[PDB]
Parts: sequence; C-alpha cells; structure tokens
Amino acid sequence: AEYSIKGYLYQFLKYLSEILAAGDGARITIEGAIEDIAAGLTTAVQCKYHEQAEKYTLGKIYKPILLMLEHFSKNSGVSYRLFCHFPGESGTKALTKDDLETVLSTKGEVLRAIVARIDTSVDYEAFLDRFAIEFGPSAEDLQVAVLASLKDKGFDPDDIDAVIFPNAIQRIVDLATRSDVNDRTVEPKTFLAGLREVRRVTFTRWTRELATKGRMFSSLRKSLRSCLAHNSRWRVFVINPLTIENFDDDIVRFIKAFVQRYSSKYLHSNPPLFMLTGDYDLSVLQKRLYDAGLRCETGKVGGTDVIIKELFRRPILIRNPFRMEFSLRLAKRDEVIGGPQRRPDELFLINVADDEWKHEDVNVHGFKIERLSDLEYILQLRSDYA
Amino acid sequence: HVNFRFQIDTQPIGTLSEDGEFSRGSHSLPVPTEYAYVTP
Repeated sequence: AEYSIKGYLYQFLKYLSEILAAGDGARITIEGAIEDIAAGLTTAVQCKYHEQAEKYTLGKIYKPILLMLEHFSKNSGVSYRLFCHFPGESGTKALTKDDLETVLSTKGEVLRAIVARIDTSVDYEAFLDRFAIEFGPSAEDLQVAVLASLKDKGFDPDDIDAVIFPNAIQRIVDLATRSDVNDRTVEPKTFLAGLREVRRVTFTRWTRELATKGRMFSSLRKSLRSCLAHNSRWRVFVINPLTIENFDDDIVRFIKAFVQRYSSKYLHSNPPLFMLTGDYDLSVLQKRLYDAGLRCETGKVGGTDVIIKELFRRPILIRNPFRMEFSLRLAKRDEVIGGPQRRPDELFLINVADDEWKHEDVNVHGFKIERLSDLEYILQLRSDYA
Repeated sequence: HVNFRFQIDTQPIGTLSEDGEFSRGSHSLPVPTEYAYVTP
C-alpha cells in the first residue's frame, strides 16, 4: 500500500531513545511490525505519521484511521498505534465512542469511498480499546536528542555519526523482521559493549531515509582517498550476491568502470582480484565481459582446479600501442585454497562477516551495501548519489 | 624531421583535484608514460 516509512523509523527511534535512556536491568524485544508468518499468537504493531500544522485541527487527521480500519477488517484475531505532531498539544488521549461515531461520519468522496469499501461489520468498542491517536514532537528533534545521548555515552565523537548511529538503528530493526529460534529481548549493557567494537559502515533502505546521511558519504569518501590514489597496489574485493538487488545486470557496469579507471594505463602493474561466494556461474559473466572488450584470468589450466601461482603473476605490458594481457582476475572463494606470498594492501568486503586472510598489517573495510550503485560514489566513479 | 618527433615544452603551476580543490605549488613531479590532456 502507501507504506509511510517515516512513521516506522520514528517508532523504532522511540524504541532506541528509551533504550539509551534506560537503566540497568531493562529487557525488551521489538514489537513486530506488520510490514515485515506473524510470529506470536497476537503480538503485532503498526504506525504512521503526520506533523504539519500551525495549530490542532481535527479535520485532516481522518484518513489514517480509515485505512487502518480497513486493515483491521482484512485481518484480526495485534495492537495498533499512531504518531503525529501539532504545536502545543501533546500527550496520549483515549478517544470516546461518540468520537468514533463522528469518525464514522465522512464528508469527503475518498473517505466515504473507503467506508463503502470497509466491511460493514465493526467493533468500534474493540477499536477504542485497541486503537489510539497520540501526538508528539517532530523527528529531527528526537534525532538531535539521540545525538546528545550518544555523546553522553562517551564514544569517540568523530566516529559517532558514521558507524555507531547508522548501525544502531539497523541492529534495532534486525529484530523487527527475522525468523529464528533464539533469545528475543535485548539487554542494554551487552548491547552497548558489543556495538562499541564493530566498525562496518551500513547503508540500506532504512538508513537511507535517516535524517543525517550526508555526512556519512563524505566522511567515508575522504577516508579512502589515499587508498585509491596510488597507482601500483594490490586490491582484493569479496562479495556475496544472495541479498543484493539486481546483481546480474549491474555488476558488469561496476566492473567496467573500475577496470576502466584503475587498470587502463601502463604504470598500473598489479591488476585486482574479484571474488564471489555462493553458487554463481562464472561462465556467463566471463562471456559478457569479453563481449565488452576486457579479458580475464580465470586462473585455470584445463578446467579442473585453481593454481595459486598463475593467478597472482604479473602481466606482460607494451607501450606503443598499449596492450595488456589480463586486466582483471576472477575466482570463487571456496575453490581458492591457500594464501598469497605478498599480503594485500587493501581488502574490501561487501556483505560478509569474516575471512581467513584478515591480519594486523592488512587493512580491512567492511560495508553492507544493499544496492551496488551507492558504492560507486564511495569509490569516485560518479558525482551524484541517486 | 630526419619520422617527425614533435615537441612541446611546459612549465608547472599547480594542482587540481576532482572534487575541485586547487592547491598551489609543484607538490608532485609527474612520472613518465603519463598522458597529457587539453584544458576546457
């Protein structure tokens, strides 16, 4: 349907504000939102938002209640909620049965149309007991207050906005939508002690709507500048394609842009290595990349197994005119058994937790991109971001 | 002549990045086999 997300992110941020302000001993788990099996006999929640007004007006607020009555009609037998802002008025009030009847009253074509669509049968008393209309402040205020809270928590201020904050809300939402058998509630103390040790930028639909996103891109871009300025280096990408969007048709563009900026000259004398995990078939990708103009080093000899030697060798290069035998390197991870003689200089990971090659000298960079077009701004290949 | 072998001498001023920053000074000495380009 309409799926007004901003109300949902506000609701989750309310969870989070209470969690941060919470004292020792508190134990809660997320009330699952409908927009996720419906785990639990009856444990559900839902919310929407509207905050534009110079003073309270009972006139406009109707539509949410009508569409939510319809939703109740489609399924029931499972709590509900609502948030909205008008100047001055605040707090939570229980609507009266006479007020609910008035809500039954409609003076608009769309409202009366939804009413006609709404099932005749209703339990207005169960609605009053089960539905509510709360009023609160705008969101940005909550966000800035959360910023001060995180400051009070005593974390490195320079890094609060890039890693801690965007990853917090994500952890909180991980519980909203999931299917597994494990402890549900989340204690605060272990929560903070754990999040304090995780460094992995996180982008997604949720964080994208997060108010303060601009600084994140800029920080992560100014960080990788020196890492992507030198000419001769060794770089190692690793990817999981199960959870990314529209992989099969957008991986190629990324590969081409990369290989066409960083491995098209003479002094570029250590082409990269791309690795994919899962069950993907390299044949089709190799074929298309040939059709584009590039050549690859599968690493194989006779199509049985990979040799760790030939994959890592140096290529032949001639100046006038320019030719280069192999420009990129491909191999699946499970098949590659061994290690490199020279330990890489940069090891990027996309949607993965741990790898054997990690080390102290080797620099790691852990991301959680949901789409691939965002990283393109992080690695200086397009000026704008969608 | 003897092929042709043109030549174009040049003097340095400063540096320009992608984002747009201009920095004055011969901060970098360019390595050979590096391409040249014309200026809009």
